[PDB]
Amino acid sequence: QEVKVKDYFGEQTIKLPVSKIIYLGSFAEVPAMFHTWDRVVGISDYAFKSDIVKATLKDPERIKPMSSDHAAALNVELLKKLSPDLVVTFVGNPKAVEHAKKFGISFLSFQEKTIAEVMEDIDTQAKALEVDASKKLAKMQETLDFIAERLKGVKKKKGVELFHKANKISGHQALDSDILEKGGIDNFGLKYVKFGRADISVEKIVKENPEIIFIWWISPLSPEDVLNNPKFATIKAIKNKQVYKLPTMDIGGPRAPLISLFIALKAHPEAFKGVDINAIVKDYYKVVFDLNDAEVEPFLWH
Repeated sequence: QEVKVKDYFGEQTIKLPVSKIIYLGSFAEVPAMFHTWDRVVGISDYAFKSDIVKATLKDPERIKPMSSDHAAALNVELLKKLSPDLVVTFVGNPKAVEHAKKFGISFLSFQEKTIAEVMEDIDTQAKALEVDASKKLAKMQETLDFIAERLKGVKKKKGVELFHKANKISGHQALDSDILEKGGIDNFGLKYVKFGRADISVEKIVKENPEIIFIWWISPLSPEDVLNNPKFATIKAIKNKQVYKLPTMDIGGPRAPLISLFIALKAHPEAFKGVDINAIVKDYYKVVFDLNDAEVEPFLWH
């Protein structure tokens, strides 16, 4: 049997069943939501840092850690050696992926820029995996709807997220920026960066003077590194200690709505005054990941 789906390169026909998959660059947590770890033969090595990967992947010993680079990521030789039926990749280097696609291995190629697009792409992967995602996608949307409801009529806070270094930020056409926006942040990166993530001058960061600063979960930076940077001494976020490292959750996947919830809770705690955050978090993990009561506990916040 086959399925025909659309991706970054247009129409793809995927042969079924898909028994061996490699995930490169994104969607690390998808096998956890679908209980398809048995079918995974390789994953970007950053994925092993994800706490839901750590908790749900029972036999990591047989899975090959792949390069996490953008891209040229441990190329055609390794891919053939693993003999996958399908490679799911984030497109960081279009030419590299287009080359790899020449060797008979099927690719599903995505370049998600919004949480909406992440859900569309999870839906596409579910077609390839022959699993039903409607119930799990519904919980993701319900969570997004809850956040938006609590932030209605709340003024956005001026902020930014830092990535590989303290002056690298996100702008338009960047999933990180959509996540920030859903969390009630007025991301000043939008003013300087028309696509993806990029460097801007420290002087401009100081001038924009953010009230809150978030740090990418893969960043080498800790909050202390930012708080104690002498060049940021005048910034409001530093003076008020509003510098937060985002949790160990892959942005391009089923936990994107929780990252926005985390941001909203940090930036706008007064908007969640009476709310039982952990009951929502608990049900999220139970529906999306099918974790039992004992397994969910380490995932609750605080």
